[PDB]
Amino acid sequence: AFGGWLNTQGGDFTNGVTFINEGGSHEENPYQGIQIGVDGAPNLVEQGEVVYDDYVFSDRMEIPDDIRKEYKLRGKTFAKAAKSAQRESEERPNDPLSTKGLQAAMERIATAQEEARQRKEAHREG
Amino acid sequence: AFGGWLNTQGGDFTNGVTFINEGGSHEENPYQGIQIGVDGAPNLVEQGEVVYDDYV
Amino acid sequence: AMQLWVMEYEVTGIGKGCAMCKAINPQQAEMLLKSNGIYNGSSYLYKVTRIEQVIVPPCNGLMAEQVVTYKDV
Amino acid sequence: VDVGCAPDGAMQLWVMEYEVTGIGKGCAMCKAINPQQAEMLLKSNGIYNGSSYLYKVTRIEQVIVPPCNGLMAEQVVTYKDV
Amino acid sequence: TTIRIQHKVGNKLNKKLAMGIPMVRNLWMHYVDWEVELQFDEYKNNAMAWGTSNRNLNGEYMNFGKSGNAIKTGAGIFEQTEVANTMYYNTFSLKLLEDALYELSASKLAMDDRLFVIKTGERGAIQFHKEVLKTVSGWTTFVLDNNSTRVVEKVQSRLHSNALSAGFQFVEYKAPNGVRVRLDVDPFYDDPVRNKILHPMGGVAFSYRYDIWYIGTMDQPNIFKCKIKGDNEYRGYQWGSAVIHRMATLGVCVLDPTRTMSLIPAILQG
Amino acid sequence: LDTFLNSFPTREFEDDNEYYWDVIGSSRRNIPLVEARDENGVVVAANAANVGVGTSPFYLVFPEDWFADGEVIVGNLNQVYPFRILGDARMEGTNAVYKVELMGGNTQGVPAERLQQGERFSIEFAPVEKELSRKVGDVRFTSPVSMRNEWTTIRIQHKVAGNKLNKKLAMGIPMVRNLESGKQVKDTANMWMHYVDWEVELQFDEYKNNAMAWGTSNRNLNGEYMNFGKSGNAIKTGAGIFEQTEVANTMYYNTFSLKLLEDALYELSASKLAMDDRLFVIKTGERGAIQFHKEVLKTVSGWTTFVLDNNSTRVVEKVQSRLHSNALSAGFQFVEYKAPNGVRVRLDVDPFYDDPVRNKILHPMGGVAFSYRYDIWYIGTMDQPNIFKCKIKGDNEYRGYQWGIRNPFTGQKGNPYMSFDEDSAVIHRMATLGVCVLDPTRTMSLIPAILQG
Amino acid sequence: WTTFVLDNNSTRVVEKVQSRLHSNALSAGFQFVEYKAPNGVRVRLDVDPFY
Amino acid sequence: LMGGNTQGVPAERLQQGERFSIEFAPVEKELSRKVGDVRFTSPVSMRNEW
Amino acid sequence: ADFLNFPRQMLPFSKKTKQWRKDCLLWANQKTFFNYSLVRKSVIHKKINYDLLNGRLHMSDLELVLIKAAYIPDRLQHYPIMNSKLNVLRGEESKRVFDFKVVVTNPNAISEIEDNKKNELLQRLQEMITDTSISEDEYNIKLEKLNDYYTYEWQDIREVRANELLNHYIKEYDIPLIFNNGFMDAMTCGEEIYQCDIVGGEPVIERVNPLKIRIFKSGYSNKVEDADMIILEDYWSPGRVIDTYYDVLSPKDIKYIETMPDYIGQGAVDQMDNIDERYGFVNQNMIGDESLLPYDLAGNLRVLRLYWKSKRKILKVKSYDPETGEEEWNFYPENYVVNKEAGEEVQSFWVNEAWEGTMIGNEIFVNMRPRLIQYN
Amino acid sequence: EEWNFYPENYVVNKEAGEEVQSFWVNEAWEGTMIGNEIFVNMRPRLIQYN
Amino acid sequence: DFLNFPRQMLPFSKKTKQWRKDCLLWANQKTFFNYSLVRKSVIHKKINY
Amino acid sequence: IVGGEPVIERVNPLKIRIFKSGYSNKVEDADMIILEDYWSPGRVIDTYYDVLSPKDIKYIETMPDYI
Amino acid sequence: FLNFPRQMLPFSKKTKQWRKDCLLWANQKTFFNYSLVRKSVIHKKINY
Amino acid sequence: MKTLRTLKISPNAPDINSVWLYKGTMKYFNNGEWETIG
Amino acid sequence: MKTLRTLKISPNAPDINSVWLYKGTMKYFNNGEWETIG
Amino acid sequence: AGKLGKFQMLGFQHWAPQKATNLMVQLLAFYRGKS
Ligand SMILES: [Mg+2]
Repeated sequence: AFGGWLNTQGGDFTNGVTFINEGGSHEENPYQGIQIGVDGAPNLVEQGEVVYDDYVFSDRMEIPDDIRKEYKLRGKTFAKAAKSAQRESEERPNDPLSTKGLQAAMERIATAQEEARQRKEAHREG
Repeated sequence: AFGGWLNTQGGDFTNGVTFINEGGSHEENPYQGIQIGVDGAPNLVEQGEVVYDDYV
Repeated sequence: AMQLWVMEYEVTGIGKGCAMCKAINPQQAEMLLKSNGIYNGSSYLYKVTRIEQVIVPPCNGLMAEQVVTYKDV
Repeated sequence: VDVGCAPDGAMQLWVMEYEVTGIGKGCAMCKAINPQQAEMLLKSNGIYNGSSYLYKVTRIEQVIVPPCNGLMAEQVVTYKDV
Repeated sequence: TTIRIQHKVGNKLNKKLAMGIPMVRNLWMHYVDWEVELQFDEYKNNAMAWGTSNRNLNGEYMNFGKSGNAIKTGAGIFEQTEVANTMYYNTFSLKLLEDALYELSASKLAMDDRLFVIKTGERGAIQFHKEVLKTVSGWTTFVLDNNSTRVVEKVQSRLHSNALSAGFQFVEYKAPNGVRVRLDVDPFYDDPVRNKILHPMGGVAFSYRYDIWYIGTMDQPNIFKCKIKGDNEYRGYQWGSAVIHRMATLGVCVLDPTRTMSLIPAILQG
Repeated sequence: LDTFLNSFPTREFEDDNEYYWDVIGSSRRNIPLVEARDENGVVVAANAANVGVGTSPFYLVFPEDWFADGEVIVGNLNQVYPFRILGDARMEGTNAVYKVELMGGNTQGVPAERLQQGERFSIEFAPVEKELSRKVGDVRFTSPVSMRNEWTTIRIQHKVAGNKLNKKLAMGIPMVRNLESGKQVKDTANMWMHYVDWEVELQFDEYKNNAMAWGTSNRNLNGEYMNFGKSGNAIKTGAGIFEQTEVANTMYYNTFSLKLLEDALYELSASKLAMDDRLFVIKTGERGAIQFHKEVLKTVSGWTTFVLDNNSTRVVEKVQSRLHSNALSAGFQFVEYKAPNGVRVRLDVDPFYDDPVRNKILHPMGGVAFSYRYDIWYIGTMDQPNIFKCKIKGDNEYRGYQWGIRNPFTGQKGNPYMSFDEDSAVIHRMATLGVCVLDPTRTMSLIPAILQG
Repeated sequence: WTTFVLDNNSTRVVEKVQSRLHSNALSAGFQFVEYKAPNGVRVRLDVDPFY
Repeated sequence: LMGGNTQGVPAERLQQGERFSIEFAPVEKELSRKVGDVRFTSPVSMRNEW
Repeated sequence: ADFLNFPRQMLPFSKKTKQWRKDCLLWANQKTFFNYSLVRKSVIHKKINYDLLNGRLHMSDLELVLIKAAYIPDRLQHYPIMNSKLNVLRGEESKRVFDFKVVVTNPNAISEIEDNKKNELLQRLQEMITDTSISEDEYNIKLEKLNDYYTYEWQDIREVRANELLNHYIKEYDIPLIFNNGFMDAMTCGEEIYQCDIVGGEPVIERVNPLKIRIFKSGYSNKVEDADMIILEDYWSPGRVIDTYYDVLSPKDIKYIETMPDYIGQGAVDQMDNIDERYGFVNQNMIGDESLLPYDLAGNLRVLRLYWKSKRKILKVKSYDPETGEEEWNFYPENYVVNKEAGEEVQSFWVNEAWEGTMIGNEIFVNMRPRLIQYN
Repeated sequence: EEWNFYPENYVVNKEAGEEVQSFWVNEAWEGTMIGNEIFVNMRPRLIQYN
Repeated sequence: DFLNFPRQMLPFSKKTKQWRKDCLLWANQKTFFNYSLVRKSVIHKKINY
Repeated sequence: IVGGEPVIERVNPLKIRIFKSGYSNKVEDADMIILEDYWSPGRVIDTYYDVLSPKDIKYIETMPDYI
Repeated sequence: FLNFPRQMLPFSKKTKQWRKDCLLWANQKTFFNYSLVRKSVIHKKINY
Repeated sequence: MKTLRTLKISPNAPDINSVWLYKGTMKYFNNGEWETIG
Repeated sequence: MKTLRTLKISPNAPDINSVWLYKGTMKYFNNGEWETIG
Repeated sequence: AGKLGKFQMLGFQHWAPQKATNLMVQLLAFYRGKS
């Protein structure tokens, strides 16, 4: 399926990043999403958003330029930013340094998404 | 990282002298320094100062 | 496979030329020019004018000279 | 091939191009002991050895004799070059 | 077309041997499994592309085999594509190429699909540069500057601060009504064993050949290689001595040869 | 000169004997024609009629048995006159004659002008029928010839008295050292023997590096060595870097011309190097770059179809100064020529070419004559080191002292084993060394003729 | 119209293209499609395959 | 004369002012004996007054 | 040939693209005429050793020959008196004891880090059993199943697993036979080599034929592990290349497996279409009067695996614990940005990385990537 | 995520997130020829040693 | 010599009964090379037996 | 110490130069011991990864291909 | 250099070039030892 | 027809698109030959 | 070898690097003097 | 505008030291056959 997985030498080796494709958007899919799990119980995602460690990187927002220069992002979207920092550990899922290189880089795009979320929430009420 | 260490033969050998660099002063830092330890609990050091045996 | 032959030829309408072959008799040196020369597709353009063998015991001497002037063209 | 000439004993064959300044270009073939001697034969035994300063030699390249038959060297000075 | 090879012998040379002697100033074991599978690989490459038909207009073959049956050989790529839009020039001129490409495109092509890729040799790419350069030399209405063409640009060098470069090559010409004529080099036109007539401007005189395959769009391939389903290549070993037989059938097909235009120098004809 | 020699790698060898490396050509070849005979064996001349007029057999005499039983070979006009061979070669002594009829449907015959001596013939393919087909064709191979080089053994010697063991230098003038650079550097070591073994490893670095670079092989045309040592054996010398590089691409000149540097770097790498592999980087002197700058300046002045603006070449740049409100500067140089079809030429001025201590002939345009020499050391990539420094595995230089009662170098007072009875200590050091250039055709040079070859 | 120098920078008659043959590869070609006469007149074209 | 040279050096290369420098000091393989030697140099000084 | 090198390995990981890995394998196919090492004999010297044990006398080995027809009036009969000596030693190696157990070397050395990782395990086992047990019916059964693991230790759990893997696969694979054939390769070559990798998701061990492994770039090491570049060349079944590589083969590549025509594209043809004449030259240190084609007359496939140590840029990062004033060190890849204003200092290192690749036949380029089993 | 291996007859259940990829794998087949006119059991071998 | 077997990259529908019979008329009267890569010849083994 | 941890090797007796021992049967009495070997390029980077400069990695990288 | 560079030094004068001049000496003048309790290398190599 | 912009002072021949000046005579390139002015 | 891009019609000598045009002549700078053509 | 002979191709009928390189050397002064 190639999305965040390396299916070589007979086995299914992953780094944790969950590329969720083939669904469609939340309005295009009749189930309003993918429903990856029952935990909120309807955890719904779309064709673009990507999950690492139960944190969903949304594909609908964009990258503000003040949030781009600090934390040093590469993509134009928060989902596309996590789709670039995993490119080392996509081909090396079992490495000790690429695991630490992934968990550190996914924590930056996590805290970059929350600062864009908190700034949008503060600007909407104002 | 070369500050008071000898990273040689794959190991990290130090003499205890800790070069607390690359952060900045107490005023230009957002967290007022580097905050190496919690003991007064906000124990702050800057880019220039150097500690030995918890004496700065 | 015996001797060496230095030739002065004149390509008609195009210009002059100098050459050097290795042949047993100087008619065969014209064969190795008319068939292996640069004007193979126009092999009738060669009009050779002087063939002389490389006679060694001088070993310091010109064997072919051919200048092209500004008034010949 | 120990005939008795200056560079180590063997005969050396050279191809020379030039451009006679104000007159045109040409080809030249010579046996010589040095490539300096090859351009001193054009200034001595050439066509324009009287006006010896007009010879501007631009290439002096050696021919090595092959084992068997074949066209060794060729040089064309065409009219549209001149 | 059907081709066969053999070799009477195992890793060692045999009676057909050649030596290469270079002229400098001071003057293993052959893998017979690999030369037979290479010099039959090139027997099929010459049969597919450089093939000749030996049939009448009456259908009869003319050349008979060792068993009395007729040798069936079909035409190659360079014999099927040399039946239409093929010209033999003595001197290259853009007056002939920009007009032959236009009348082929004034009567066959719409104005958007007029992209002609000249697949030519290496020395024929220099011949295409110099004759576009003489065409630009006669465009005296527009003066050409280094600001647009940039034949003299600035590169960084240690020797001088303001250090220039020089060099350019025309590789395209755009005739009126949108005839865009590109250029690339196939390496097989400079083939020193196959091409024996030498051109006066350096090369092997087959490099100076311009071939326009792929005229327009078709909705299918025009030129392709034919093959038999299953496995059409054979092999065989006859032991005494050991004779490494191989046999194969092949074919090429040009559906519309009026959709292939070629320029050959006239010294390679007749 | 030593920085230039360390830009080449080093190979390790087992012996000091001769070493050889074997070069190879192609397996594909065309064969020149000798003679063509008609149906009954009568030779065809140029003023004759056509030969294979009604698909009638005829002959082709070739100087070597190269072609096979049922192949199709072609003349100078490929695919127009296809010649199917009939039967194996009949050997007329060394030659080979084939029975041959036309193949590609030709019903008028081959012209008599297409069957002359000198015409080349190459194999295309070997066709058969569909039914009851018999064996045809053959397979050809190719062979290696060898190249050859050998080694050169140098030596040094210096003698001091035994009085100089710990002789302190009371420096009236400060004692200087000779550097490898040529500079006299100052030193402050008060002992004399520090300036004795430093000038003998200065000098041994100068002896090796002139033997590796500047070599003269003294093997004769008859394979003999005429220069004999003091003991009676032959002093054998192997070629250096600058003798192995000139054996293939010999080129000499008086007047530099760019048209012959560009049409000879394209003749050798015509269809053998790819379009990205034709970067030819010229090593030259400082004055060789000025001569190269003028000839590109003379070349782009012939490009009259283009005009060369100030706005792009920037030969008159604006500068700021107190003398004027809009003050100008001036100066330009041509350092790169891009030939047609991917060939580029770049200048690398190296300080080795301008050394006036070894280079003594001056050029008429100033500077040493060795500055105007253009060398393209590396043409393309080779998959193995083309130029490398041959060094023997294990032959460390024998530091060897014979001495008497004192040794001023090692500093030994009192000797148990005496060579002789005098206050002396001599150094003897010697090195067996050579170089090798595998492909001197991958290296194009351009030498001024005033160096006299 | 020799009163005006018509340089190649404005018309882009010869314009640079990217090919594997050369790092600085050039093209050629142009076509006059329109001629604005004096006093308000413009002359355009409409090339029809009917003609 | 090394380099294998048989026909000697011309007499126009052997005149006054022709400069000569050390290249190297070659010996044979079997049973060599001592060659070559080592050179030294020394500086100068200057002066001034009031 | 006539143009290649080994590609530059001091690159960032983004520049090691699909062609760069393909250039490494196309270089590996060049070095197949050659097998030279500092502590190995030649392949001809090894292959003459085996055929003395398989009953072949090569008459060009014991003397100069001044034949090729197999008759003792012109040849020599061979009498296998060496086999009965080596068959004693491989009959005894089977009968020695095979109790190869993962042991804790210091079984009374329990640390706080070994105490922390044990508590993370039993908390994770406690988190599972609340989900599996449905409202106290078998929660008291799952509790007593893990109560006896409170007396275990962390080195005991890791020794239980490491023995539970080895006890199963010695009894499944018959690993005692593998080392018994590999002993026979060691008394004949002097070289005993084994490969362990993952195929089909399960681990496997196989003895490498010493006539088919090229151990490059070692440092007079007795060990084979210390090599930088290993090429394993063999002729596989077409079923084995789908037994191994089914999950990475494209539908283009299974048409080359099915219909397999002769090719010359394997580095023989250059970019300017030149054919390389030094491919059709096999050596005589590698073959003799007793190898590069993509397939065999038995209908097999040539599979060429290259293992090379590429170089990787990593970063050594010095940070501080927030709670205690203790410097700490970590290793991060080159795409890690250091969080300054935390005292975070960085130094960049270049570091080995085990890369692999596989060329099946002439076209099929498979598993060109960093080797996912890094023996870290 | 969980992985399953289905034959080509199985249609992909999209809109629930199923991504598919198509592999070619081995299959043990069997057949018997008795005499020359009897052809029997030309089928996949029914003991699949999976 | 090569083991020319029929085409196996088919869908399961196109493995019809003539295809299975064509795969099984590949085993009748075939002659091959006498000894395989790891096994001696049959005329060798019958001499031993 | 190699790789942070202790390691033990046996030394090839032909590839060790023991200087300045005073007629002593041991080797630890020596004042100058030189071990010259031909290490692999992978063992240079195992042992000296933290002390090689990026210039020195290039010299390991630009070494000529003697395979 | 003449001998091994002067070891009777203060620790601050043992700079980057003093250590390199020591190590360059071992590259050059350390091949020939009159070992007092060892055999020659050519003698030991014959024994192996 | 053909517009020339350059006048060269050279004893040798210039390029064909530039006017030859040499010691008192003027030549210009027309129809493959050097046509003199006088 | 010495290009003269411009031509200046003036009764005085205009410049070294331009071609002087008078009534019935056309002079140019050569050998340090003005040489007329024809 | 002229060539010069840099190689010559003859048949075999027209006719151990240490090794510098162990592989063969393809010269530039040779034509290479074209596939
Ligand atoms: Mg056509």
